[PDB]
Amino acid sequence: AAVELAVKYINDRHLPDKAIDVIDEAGARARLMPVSKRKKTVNVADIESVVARIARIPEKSVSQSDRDTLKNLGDRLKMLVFGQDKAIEALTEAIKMARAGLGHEHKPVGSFLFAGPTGVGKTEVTVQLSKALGIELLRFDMSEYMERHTVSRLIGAPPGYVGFDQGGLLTDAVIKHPHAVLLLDEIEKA
Amino acid sequence: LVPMVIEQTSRGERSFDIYSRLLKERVIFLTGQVEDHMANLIVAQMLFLEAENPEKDIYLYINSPGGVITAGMSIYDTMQFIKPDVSTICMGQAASMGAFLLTAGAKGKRFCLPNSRVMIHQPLGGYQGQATDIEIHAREILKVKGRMNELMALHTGQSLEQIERDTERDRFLSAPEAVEYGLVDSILTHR
Amino acid sequence: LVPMVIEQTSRGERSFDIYSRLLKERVIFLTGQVEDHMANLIVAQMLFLEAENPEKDIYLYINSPGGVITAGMSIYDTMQFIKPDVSTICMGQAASMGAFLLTAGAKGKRFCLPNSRVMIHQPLGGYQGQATDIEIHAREILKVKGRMNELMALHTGQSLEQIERDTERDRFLSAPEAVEYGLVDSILTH
Ligand SMILES: Nc1ncnc2c1ncn2[C@@H]1O[C@H](COP(=O)(O)OP(=O)(O)O)[C@@H](O)[C@H]1O
Repeated sequence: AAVELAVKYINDRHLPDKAIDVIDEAGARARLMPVSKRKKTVNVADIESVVARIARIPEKSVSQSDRDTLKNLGDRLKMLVFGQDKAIEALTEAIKMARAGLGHEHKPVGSFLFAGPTGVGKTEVTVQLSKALGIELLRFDMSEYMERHTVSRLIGAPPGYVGFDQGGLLTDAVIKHPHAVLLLDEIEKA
Repeated sequence: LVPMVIEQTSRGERSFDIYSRLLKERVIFLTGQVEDHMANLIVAQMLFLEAENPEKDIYLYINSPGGVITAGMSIYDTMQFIKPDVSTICMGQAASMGAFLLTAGAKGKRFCLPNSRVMIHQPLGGYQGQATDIEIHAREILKVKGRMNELMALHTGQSLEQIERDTERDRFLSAPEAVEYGLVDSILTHR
Repeated sequence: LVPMVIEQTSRGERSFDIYSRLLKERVIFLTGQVEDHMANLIVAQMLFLEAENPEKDIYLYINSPGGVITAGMSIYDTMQFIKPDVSTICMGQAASMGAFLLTAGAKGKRFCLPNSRVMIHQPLGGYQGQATDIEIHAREILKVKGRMNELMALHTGQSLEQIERDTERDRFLSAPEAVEYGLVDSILTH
């Protein structure tokens, strides 16, 4: 579980040293947290906590006991953002399969186009979803990216031009927060 | 002058004339005397709409006082050839040629305003010259008269003899009378 | 040459004609002898306004000296068929057909200027040819007069006997006298 979970939640470091850090870190916790004559065995639950801190996540996603939140995610969102139940249930179905082992091998967890009027909580459903899953929220205004030369800001400028030192707003955001929600509003104007 | 109307789009606003904006909504306008030039514009719009959506029905408003029969065939033939059904709405008045195009619409989609009129009469084409040439041209106009009566019978549903009697002399059919004669299903009041 | 007004919009500056800019404010102008092309133009504007806002009332000025009766019906039937209430502000000379459109306006929304002059007369048409042919056209014009007289009484509310009586001979009615006849609701206060 250490090598599998670390690869998904820790992409910066390489697998060999990464697995050693999480494995070694688990033993350190067993030295200080136990008061006296506690279980010496290191269960899977003890690994999920240390790996969560390394990824700065709230331990809900990596943990295998968060099913209760996903099972009632649809009902919870209705109380926060009521209305258009068909829109809320659709998100839970895609999120459930992604976390149930049925997610795409290389595609994102989910790609959706919230085509609807203004004031129907199209963006509110996204910000509240991040709070439920306990992941960072990323918001990009597509209105700014209207000119042909604006695309460079998202991916950065090539070598030999201004802005090369900057990695890129979109690339640095996803890299900094691998587990996060990405929101692109007014995509049609892009 | 033709007024301009703006339609909001994601990228930017687009300026289109009132006739072109309605054309985008499958609304053709047949106004004035029929002619080979104006008819060419009507058929061009029909063919363009067919490519856009061969399922959606076309709407052809008819407010013409009559014109040459030759140009009318181009509009009539085009309407039947294209798959989309053309809805003919009689605005103001419909002369012999206009009424022919009016009844030429698909069954169930032909309508007339409650105050519109529908006139039908035989062709007024005339020819002059030598007696030999007159005989040749005279025989041709009778064929067109008979052909128009046969086509009107198919759409209107009346017998060839009935159309001949009504078309022998000029006749003005009011909007309610048009439904009785069989040119349209009913008045355009509800949809 | 028609002027070219400028409009201030958030997206950018747009150039419109004086008539086209007024069309945005649901203001339609009518003038000159009624013609098939002229009538279809007014009809086209009405259809566009209905789709834009079926609730906002439309305004239609009338300064025409009269024209063909057949083409005028296309404007009348269109005004009744469309949901928006099309007010009628008679700003100048209003002949029989010109007056017919003024009466066709929505009840409680028709108006006229204090110095405006409106004259109504029976439909005038002529035809020549064979004896049988003139009889058909003669019967038709009488039918049109009945239809115009019948519809005029319905909108104005005056008895059919009075409508057909005065319409026989040429009649000229001022703006204040129009209120007595029921042709118009009331003049503009300011
Ligand atoms: N169905 C809704 N339920 C709750 N709040 C809503 C709803 N629709 C709009 N809002 C409110 O509207 C505001 C903007 O929401 P947002 O999602 O940004 O709107 P939009 O999707 O139109 O961009 C917030 O205060 C949000 O709570």
